Amino acid sequence: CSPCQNQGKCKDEYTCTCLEGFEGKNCELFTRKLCSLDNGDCDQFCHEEQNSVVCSCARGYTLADNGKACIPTGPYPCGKQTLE
Amino acid sequence: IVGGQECKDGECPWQALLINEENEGFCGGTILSEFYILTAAHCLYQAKRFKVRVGDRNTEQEEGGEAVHEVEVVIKHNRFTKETYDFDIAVLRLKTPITFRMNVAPACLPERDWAESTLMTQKTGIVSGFGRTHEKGRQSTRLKMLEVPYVDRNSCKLSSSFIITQNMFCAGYDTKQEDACQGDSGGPHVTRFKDTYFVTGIVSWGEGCARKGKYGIYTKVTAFLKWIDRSMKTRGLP
Ligand SMILES: Cc1cc2cc(/N=C(/NC#N)N[C@H]3CCCCN(CC(=O)N4CCCC4)C3=O)ccc2o1
Ligand SMILES: [Ca+2]
Ligand code: NA
Repeated sequence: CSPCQNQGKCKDEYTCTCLEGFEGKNCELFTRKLCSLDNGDCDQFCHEEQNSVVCSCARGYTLADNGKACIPTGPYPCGKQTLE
Repeated sequence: IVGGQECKDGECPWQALLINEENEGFCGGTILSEFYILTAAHCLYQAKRFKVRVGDRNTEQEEGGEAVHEVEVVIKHNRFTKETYDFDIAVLRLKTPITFRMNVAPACLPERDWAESTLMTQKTGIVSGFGRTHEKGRQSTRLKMLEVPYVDRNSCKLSSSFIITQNMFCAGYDTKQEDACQGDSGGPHVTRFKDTYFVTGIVSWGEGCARKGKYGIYTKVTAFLKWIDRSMKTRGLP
């Protein structure tokens, strides 16, 4: 079309429809990463459980349903410069 | 703080100030929650009685928005050692809770392992306080902040006349005239990660301020996260 990598689907000015776990224009980049790369996509804390990333948050945040983002529980969560 | 710049409105909201019998600031602190302040153990021995002021930006005027809290419990690290300043850390529980507001907000305590690999491996942290704006000058009436490069442990040790324990780190400049100073002790050293500031150090000691060949010495907060959690678990009186 073999430009799409890691069993990605090629269409066409070609496009790649990547398998889950892969990204980039040609599905050449693993989305699955440990904490050493982009903080494992965690907003705050990152730690590994069995070759897998688990994100967490500091006091006055809850972990979003997506398991990456940290949601404040009020207007004064820790570590944010105060806007108002 | 020698060099650096004044904190703008809301920029350094976790700064606390320890004020003595005369209501003069003598050391800094970091707000950790409504009831808890992080400071240096050595500061405790430098005033007969003390209280904690939060939300102060200029000490010369009562701008409003400042609050003074009385200390309920002083939790000095029992291993604090006077001749080395090893274990230079203390937590204070306040009698009345801090009302978080503009310029008054807690800094985050990081997870230990993540802090080691993600915060301590950054180029810089930020130190702040009301301390002397020069080694030979006078204490600032205005809260200042200063970005300080992390210095590797070996360079830290060989720069210093005195022992650098594993519970200390160096931060600052070799010859550039920017440092923390006297009066900043106890205050925050924080490291930013994705727009969120985490407590990484406590202003501890140094030879002079902004001396050539010397750095600022900070209590290494990662060594003490477990101890801080335990001190904060106590909560109020039974
Ligand atoms: C990061 C940081 C730089 C820094 C510089 C400081 N400046 C000074 N002195 C001056 N001009 N600190 C002295 C204060 C006088 C007492 C001696 N002292 C303690 C000291 O020298 N120690 C050696 C090992 C254990 C303690 C200081 O830190 C104080 C606190 C500081 O915190
Ligand atoms: Ca004031
Ligand atoms: Na220096």
